[PDB]
Amino acid sequence: SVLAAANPIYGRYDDLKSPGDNIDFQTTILSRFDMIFIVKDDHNEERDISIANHVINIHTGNANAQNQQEENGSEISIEKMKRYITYCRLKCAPRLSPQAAEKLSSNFVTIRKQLLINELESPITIRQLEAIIRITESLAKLELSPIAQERHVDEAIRLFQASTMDAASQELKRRLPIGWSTSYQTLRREFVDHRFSQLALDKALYETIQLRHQGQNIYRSGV
Amino acid sequence: VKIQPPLLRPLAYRSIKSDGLSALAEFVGTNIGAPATIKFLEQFDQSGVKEVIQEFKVINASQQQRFSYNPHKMQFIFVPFLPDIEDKVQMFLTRYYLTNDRVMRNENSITPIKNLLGRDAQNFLLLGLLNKNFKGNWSLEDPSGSVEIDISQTIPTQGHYYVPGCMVLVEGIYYSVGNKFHVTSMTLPPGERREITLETIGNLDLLGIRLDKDLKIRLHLLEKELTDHKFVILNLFLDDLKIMTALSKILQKLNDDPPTLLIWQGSFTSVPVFASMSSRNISSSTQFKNNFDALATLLSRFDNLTENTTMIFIPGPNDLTLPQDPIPSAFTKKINKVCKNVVWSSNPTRIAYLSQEIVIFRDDLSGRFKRHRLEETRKLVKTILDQGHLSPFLDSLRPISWDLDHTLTLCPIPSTMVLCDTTSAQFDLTYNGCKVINPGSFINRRARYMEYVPSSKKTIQEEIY
Amino acid sequence: YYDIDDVLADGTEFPCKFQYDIPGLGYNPGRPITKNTKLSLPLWLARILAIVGPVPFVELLPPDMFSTKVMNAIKTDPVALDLHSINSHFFSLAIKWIMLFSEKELANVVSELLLQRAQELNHHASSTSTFLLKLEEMEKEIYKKSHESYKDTKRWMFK
Amino acid sequence: LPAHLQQTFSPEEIQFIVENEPIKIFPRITWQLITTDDKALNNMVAMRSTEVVLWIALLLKQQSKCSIVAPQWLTTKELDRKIQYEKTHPDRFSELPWNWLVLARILFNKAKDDFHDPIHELRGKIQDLREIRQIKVLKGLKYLNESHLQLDNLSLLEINELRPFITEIMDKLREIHTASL
Amino acid sequence: MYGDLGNKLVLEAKRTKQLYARSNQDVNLPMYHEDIIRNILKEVSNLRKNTEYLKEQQQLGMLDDKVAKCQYFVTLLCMERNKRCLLAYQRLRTDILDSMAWNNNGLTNNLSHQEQEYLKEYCDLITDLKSGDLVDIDLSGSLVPPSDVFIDVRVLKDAGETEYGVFNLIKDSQFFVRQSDVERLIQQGYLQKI
Repeated sequence: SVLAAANPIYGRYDDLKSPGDNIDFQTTILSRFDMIFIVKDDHNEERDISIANHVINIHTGNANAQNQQEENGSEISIEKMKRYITYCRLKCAPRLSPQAAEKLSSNFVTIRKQLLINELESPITIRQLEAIIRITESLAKLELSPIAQERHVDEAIRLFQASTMDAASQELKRRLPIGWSTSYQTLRREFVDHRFSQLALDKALYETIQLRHQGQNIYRSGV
Repeated sequence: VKIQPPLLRPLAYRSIKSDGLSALAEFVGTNIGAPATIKFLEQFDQSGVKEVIQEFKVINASQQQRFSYNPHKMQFIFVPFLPDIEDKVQMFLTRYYLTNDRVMRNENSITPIKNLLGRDAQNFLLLGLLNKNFKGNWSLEDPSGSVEIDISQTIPTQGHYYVPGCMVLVEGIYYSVGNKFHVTSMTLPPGERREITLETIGNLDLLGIRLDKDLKIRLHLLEKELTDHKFVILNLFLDDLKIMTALSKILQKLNDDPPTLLIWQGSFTSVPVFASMSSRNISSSTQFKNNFDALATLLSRFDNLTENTTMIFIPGPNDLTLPQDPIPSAFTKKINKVCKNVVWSSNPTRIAYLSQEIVIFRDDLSGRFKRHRLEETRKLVKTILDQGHLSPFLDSLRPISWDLDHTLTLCPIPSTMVLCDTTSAQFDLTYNGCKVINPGSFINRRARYMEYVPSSKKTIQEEIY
Repeated sequence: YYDIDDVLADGTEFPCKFQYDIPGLGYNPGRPITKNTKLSLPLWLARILAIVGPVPFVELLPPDMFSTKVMNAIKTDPVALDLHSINSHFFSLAIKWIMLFSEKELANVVSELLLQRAQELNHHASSTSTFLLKLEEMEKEIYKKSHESYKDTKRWMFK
Repeated sequence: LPAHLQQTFSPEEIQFIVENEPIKIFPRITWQLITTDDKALNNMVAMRSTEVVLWIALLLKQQSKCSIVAPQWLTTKELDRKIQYEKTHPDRFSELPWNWLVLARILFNKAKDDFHDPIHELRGKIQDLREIRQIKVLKGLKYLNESHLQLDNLSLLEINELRPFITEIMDKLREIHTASL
Repeated sequence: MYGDLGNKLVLEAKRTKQLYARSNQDVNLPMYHEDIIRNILKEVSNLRKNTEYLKEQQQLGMLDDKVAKCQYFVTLLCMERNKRCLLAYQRLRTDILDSMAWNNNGLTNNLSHQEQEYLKEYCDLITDLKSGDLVDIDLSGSLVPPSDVFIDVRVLKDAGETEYGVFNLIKDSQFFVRQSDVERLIQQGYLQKI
């Protein structure tokens, strides 16, 4: 089982151009992997202060290092975790549950549709389903139980969807192709200069993808 | 409870007859300490020792319990200012799962929405909430996905009342090519009777007494015998002489016949709150306080009442959105001082009857149903009884408090629901057992009111004009 | 019966072909299956299936588990033989089969095998490696009992 | 429903059984228990031999009111002749007091002070003879078949712990054999 | 594939034994799967409905053929099999509760109501027998033979507190006392060392 730790070219700018542009050879190696995670870097002053003093406490004054009462209350040792994995691997014989299988069958459809939406108007394989399905038994190996459950398996959908959505991700049209600045302020002006109502605006307005993108940006832009 | 009487006896010994000591040991036996039993026993002629050793409601909406449904165990748990978000989320989830178990009791199958959209061909009678997201975008929702629904050339049944914010059943095909689910016929999910329902609740408590012990025939017998408990039901204002005149003739009929249970309706004032001009030196508060004082004066004019009659207040739509805490004590101080058998129930409320489920709820359902249909009296009753809920509407229409939706849930089917409508005529009909009534207006019906007999379930109208 | 081993013992499927035509296959949409179709069948049903006639309803073909290769293989070196993969219910199963068929020879064979197994199982009992895993159910249960007996005995010696 | 064993007696239960054993003592004194079986006797003269049941002697020893005499049969030279007899008797399990195991365990707890140098002496002997007896049980145990089982001489304790094994096996043998007919 | 639900349930019972083996006895039965029981009921109901159907049709179109009786004889056994599985299952299921009724009385919620009904009647019945003796028994506890006579016990979260004299139970205070009162307090778990 292989564990990767890469660096795209030019650091954090690789996500500012098209979201691909990372492996120069091809994407078939990543299709032969299981989980792909993208680490970002966003400023949050409270998070920044917390990550600061958390790390100062790690270096000095052993504040995070309290752990002994935590040992008294949680995770008494690492070697304990190792002995537990040795016991866990050969004993349980995990397998999924039949009532949970129809859920995954209906879900792989939605992910492949998600790729259809981002692809045809503008890499998933069945090995991706193979990756989703094994995490279920891993947490099951923690529970040590021989069957699988509905609620015990669906947690994995959140963890895998988090790893691949980052992988995938008349007026307007003939007025502003770029679409910027032509929204509700300007649109209200243009229409004003006789059926438009602000409430009606937000209702009737809500497959021009320009309105979606404008919503993401132009909304708090004001116009 | 577990005890050892041989250990108990020398403690009890510190002469005393065996019969008295044994009797008190047996009787005190249910009470136990850790133990504290010594403290209670030391507290204790034969008559004095024998006496010394010895030592029907209304459900409060704000003080009721809370039970949560579990789809995995199919049972309820011991659940117990403002509520939480998790509660808002689990709100709609609980309704669908209760309806889910109701569907399993009625045994052409069950399948969620994602499974059909996961397929692409066909043929199912899907279950879900008729919501709407965009123009022509009539969505349906279960806990696994959404799907656009169409009623293009549909001939549904002559249902009770197809309304949005209602869990219904529609048959058709998916046809993912346009991704538009089609409807053959819209039908409503059937509701089963209260008999088999209460048979299958289990053996716990859903009303307040923990198990189920409704096996006392004396309850049914006493109701069949005690005709002493009569109900009186009266919209009712306070600032008109006509109201005073009506109360004069009413109290004239009540001073003679002593009633038992008064039901004072809502809407105690013709005007609402939110005063902003102090020209006439008054406000809605002072005016309402004086109206209560006038009502207290009319109530105190005849002291035959309250001697053996219990009273009930009901807050209306113009007091200081459902549910609603009652009218504050600050406006009922004088009436509470004069009388002693008063109560201030929430709207709605339930009367805790030893063997029956009587519920009282005042609102205008019919005044909203004509303006919200897709495309009579029994239709209304059929809707409320089949849906098993008081408010089948979205929260973006009727803002529901997150904590007490359980109170509003019609689990189970009640015995008699007092629905005081202000826009439909008065009636009383039966449908699968739950006797649904309607008193109608009270003033514009040329001064009419109702009086109900619980034993023989008789319904008589009483008019002064 | 109420013993878990009984329903467990009758659960194993046995390939015995019926002598007659059988409409209504319980296992496909023929509907009737021609005679002498070999199909594995549970011991409970198939046990008395041919008992009713006076010609029996089932041929009761010899068990593959009881093959001469198996039987002599077990006659060779019992300590090493693994019963757990082949059945794993063996003594409790074979007694039922042998009651149906009523042969005296192999009973006299298996008994000695059981005796040596007992010898050996009691030898590991005093307090491994891989053998302790291949034992049949009944011997396992007895092993647990024997283990607690001795553990508790020596523990009984002191505290 | 205790469920344990249920066929075997618990070790502590057999200890409860051996409680019934009478034994000689030397009381410090120079009564009339109405309970069940003692019925005896008048106040005994100090340092004089009198037979009494085991558990009451345990009591008196706990209060140190009696001087327990050591059992005459338990003498190292006698165990030596026993072990001698054992090396020459592959089959016979000859003499055992039959309750001696639990006795020695109890006598060494308290009564140890009265004996003359039992320490590091007979303790080894009883253990040695014990294990050689166990294996001689095993050698005769390989012969086991219906219908006879040679029970000859053994202390009840070991018989009790070995009980589940042989008892549950022989039934299978008899069943398959007779059943085959 | 057919009597399969029986295999799953009987198997769960088998595992529950081993789950209860040492164990320590903390045994809290996971649940009563009535859904699987419903499946059994649906299969038997379908089977005997067709069985009665053919039994009626036997006078018209089957004409009481000898082969037709076989299927009745088959399903009857299958029925017994189903029955047998549930019987044994419940018998052990009941047994374990019975044991739990004995040991700690003394001196859940997830499980099916029928069990609690039986349970409450069982415990009431055993109290009736406790009333009968009047021996005294005290037959549900006092499993270990006593010796000798006094013991040193330490308090287990009990303060507290009374029989014959009030001893003033105090948290984390070990005593030296006779077995008697200890026997009662141990039933509530209030005492720890023995």
